[PDB]
Amino acid sequence: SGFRKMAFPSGKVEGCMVQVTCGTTTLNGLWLDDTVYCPRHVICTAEDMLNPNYEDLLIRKSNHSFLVQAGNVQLRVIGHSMQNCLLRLKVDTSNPKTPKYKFVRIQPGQTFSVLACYNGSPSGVYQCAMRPNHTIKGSFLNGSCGSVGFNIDYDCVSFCYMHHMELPTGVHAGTDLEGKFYGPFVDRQTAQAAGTDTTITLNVLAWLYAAVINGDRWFLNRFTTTLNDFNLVAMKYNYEPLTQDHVDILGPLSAQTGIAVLDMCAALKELLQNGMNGRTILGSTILEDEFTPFDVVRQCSGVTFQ
Amino acid sequence: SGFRKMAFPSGKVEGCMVQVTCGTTTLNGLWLDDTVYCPRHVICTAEDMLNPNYEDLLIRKSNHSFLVQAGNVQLRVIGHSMQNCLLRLKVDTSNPKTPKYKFVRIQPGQTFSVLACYNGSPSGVYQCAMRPNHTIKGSFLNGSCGSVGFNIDYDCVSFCYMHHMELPTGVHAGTDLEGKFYGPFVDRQTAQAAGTDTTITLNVLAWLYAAVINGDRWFLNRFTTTLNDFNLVAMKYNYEPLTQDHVDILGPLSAQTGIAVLDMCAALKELLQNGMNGRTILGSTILEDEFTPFDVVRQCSGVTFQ
Ligand SMILES: *[C@](O)(C(=O)NCc1ccccc1)[C@H](C[C@@H]1CCNC1=O)NC(=O)[C@H](CC1CC1)NC(=O)/C=C/c1ccccc1
Ligand SMILES: *[C@](O)(C(=O)NCc1ccccc1)[C@H](C[C@@H]1CCNC1=O)NC(=O)[C@H](CC1CC1)NC(=O)/C=C/c1ccccc1
Repeated sequence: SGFRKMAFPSGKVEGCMVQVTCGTTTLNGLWLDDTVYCPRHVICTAEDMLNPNYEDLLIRKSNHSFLVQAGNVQLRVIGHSMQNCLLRLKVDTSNPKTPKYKFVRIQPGQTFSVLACYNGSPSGVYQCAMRPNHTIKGSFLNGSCGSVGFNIDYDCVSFCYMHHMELPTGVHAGTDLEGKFYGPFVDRQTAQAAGTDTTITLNVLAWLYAAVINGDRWFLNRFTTTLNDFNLVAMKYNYEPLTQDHVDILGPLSAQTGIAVLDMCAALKELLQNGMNGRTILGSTILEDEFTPFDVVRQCSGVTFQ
Repeated sequence: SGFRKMAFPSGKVEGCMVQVTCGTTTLNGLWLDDTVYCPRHVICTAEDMLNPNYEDLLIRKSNHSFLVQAGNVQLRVIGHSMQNCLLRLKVDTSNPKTPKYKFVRIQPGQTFSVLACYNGSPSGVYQCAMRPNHTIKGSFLNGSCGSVGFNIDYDCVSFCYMHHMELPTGVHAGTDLEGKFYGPFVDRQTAQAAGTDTTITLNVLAWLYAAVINGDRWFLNRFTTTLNDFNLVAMKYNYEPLTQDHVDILGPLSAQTGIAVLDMCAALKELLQNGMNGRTILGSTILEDEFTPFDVVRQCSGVTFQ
């Protein structure tokens, strides 16, 4: 038993991190087969950043404008193109540690593990959720650009995030592995603000099911609710509206616990209206929204402590 | 910026996990050079566990009583001995992925990363602290025995924990890599209870320094306190007494922020006495005690957001 924000084991990703330098700018890149992926702003200098024209800035570089280092070893660049907000650098050597992989664009509310990296050297690993406002609450310092997010399913690594920027509120923004930003953000050193955020309702509910699987029932009640009545309370507490598709996703957890979804919604509504009255759930005093239903099934026992 | 419970990158440890089977019992083991380490209860059957005599149970096995699997590959055992609560199995092949390593016994209040493992296959990674009562708040299911805890410093892995049991309250207990238990616990399927726990004072203070490094000052105040006056309030809130050595450990953080330790103690005392008044610190509504001063220096910027 127990319940923790767990990340995926990071080994397969560690063996793909490199350093990419252009001029005075060093950041991290990702070496799969004979391509290295990195944020396109590696080509920029201080001056360029308020208002860069990347097409203009890039045509002025050659292959040898880029230095790629994998550990001790210099990799020779032999090709370069820009794909949305990344560069793809062709190199002379195929990464022998390339895992089986794919690139996915993850959806708001989904979770992934981040491998924080500095100078191509992995520093730490942690789990986070893509927020509804398309940011992540990471932990990232100067040098972290190019750090990747990922999920692992059955020895296949699904890359989903590359790091690019920190916003004024201290949260983080970046792209998928085709270089398309998550959210309305752009890679310029300008003023941009996160949109207003909301609590991820589906995940809160999934975590309450986890608390029940792990043997705690205190917050349950004898009521039920309709969706719609649930949703009027949700809006007032800045929770995402729940939908029938979300109700259906909770099926498996519902069956493992014998608690119908709308019954767990009445439980949630009562917690939003009355507080937790100094009690905890899975050790927390707050309602947690950074575990998906999938995260719950993966970590919790397949048998309820009834 | 940002602040997260971060674990060490897990790659070096992943390449050392194996499966160890004896009779009907399968659990995980740790393969360094030509030794495999595992919990000694792998030799036990259901029957044996209420009251095992391991010396008696072990003399009745041979080398071939043990099956070791590294991925697809069977490793041949050629030697066996018991060291406290572990077995050391000599094998015919030296692990080619053996990292640079050491074995340490960690102290109460220190932190490490756990690589949760099932059937020799790594499943997840998370950070936790050795509690003052010598337990950890892990997340561990059937099959997790043999999962290891570790720290990484400068490409050297310091193993410090191997997993053995879950207590009735849902927290976890095990040994260092010489097989000595943390705490008063024994490897028998009997009734044992965690001793009463306390909050780790030094870590709470270190995390308040992190909140200041990251630019938040709201909880500060104009007071100071003596140690002793601090400690009378500590005892009443089930906090560990603070000592002069702990005050000295906080030196570097104190200097980076310009906040004297006893001034941060007055801040803490005021938070214990008055609450947080619906406010948060580093995103939390609770006082966090699972970051050491070292964890703070490692993750936070070396320059304060003043
Ligand atoms: C990455 O570019 C990065 O790490 N680059 C390498 C590097 C940077 C600085 C010194 C040495 C090496 C930056 C990562 C940021 C920095 C702080 N934490 C992070 O996550 N990214 C940026 O600096 C980024 C570049 C922009 C093109 C996209 N800009 C910002 O993060 C801007 C922040 C900002 C601007 C204005 C007001 C408030 C915040
Ligand atoms: C490990 O032994 C383990 O994983 N073994 C492999 C295995 C076990 C069961 C099925 C299939 C494979 C156990 C890990 C525990 C199980 C639940 N979560 C864990 O952390 N450890 C034990 O079962 C352990 C063995 C004892 C010799 C030390 N016992 C306990 O954990 C006992 C718990 C208990 C007993 C009585 C009351 C309440 C709790």
